[PDB]
Amino acid sequence: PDELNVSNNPHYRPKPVSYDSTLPPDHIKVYSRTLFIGGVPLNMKEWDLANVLKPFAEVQSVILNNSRKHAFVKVYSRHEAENVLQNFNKDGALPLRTRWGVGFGPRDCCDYQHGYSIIPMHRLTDADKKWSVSAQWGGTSGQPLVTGIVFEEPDIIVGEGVSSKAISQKMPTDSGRNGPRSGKP
Repeated sequence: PDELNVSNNPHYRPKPVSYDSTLPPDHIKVYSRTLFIGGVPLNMKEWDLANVLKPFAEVQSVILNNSRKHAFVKVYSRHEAENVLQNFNKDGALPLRTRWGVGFGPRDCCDYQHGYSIIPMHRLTDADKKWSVSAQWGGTSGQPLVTGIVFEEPDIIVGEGVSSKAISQKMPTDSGRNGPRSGKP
C-alpha cells in the first residue's frame, strides 16, 4: 500500500468586507488610531511631516485629508512613535499637535461603552465607501479597499447643522447730579 495524499485546497483569494484577518500594512485604519498630526503650519505637504519625523523616528507613511488640517502617519516601530511624542509633545514649543493610539481589535463589545460613545473606526466606513465607492460606481467592491475596511454597515454620511447659542444685548448707563440752588441779597 501507499500513503498517497488526497487533500484538496484552492488558492488564496480576496475576502468580503467582513474579514479582519487579511489587512495590509498600508492604507488601513481599522482598530488603529495611529499617530495623528494636527495643526500643521504647512500647506498640506506630506513630505515636510516626514522632514520632521526623519530624525530619531521611523515614519514610512503620511496622509493629509480634509480642509481642516487633519493628518495621520504610520510608523514601523512603537519606540520611534514615542520619540515623536517626546519632542513634539514635550519640547514646550510644539509645532505640531501630535497624539497617538492603538486598538487591540476589540471582541464581544456588546456593551453600552460601545453604544453611547463615538469612535473613528466607523467614519472609515461611511467616508471611504461614499467618497471613493459612491460617486460613479455602486457601493461595496467598487474599489480595492474591500481588503482593509472590513465594515459593511448601511450607514452613510447624513446629518443637519444644529445651533443652541444664546446672547443678550446690553448698553451703558447715564446719570447726572444737579445740586440745589439758592438766591442772595
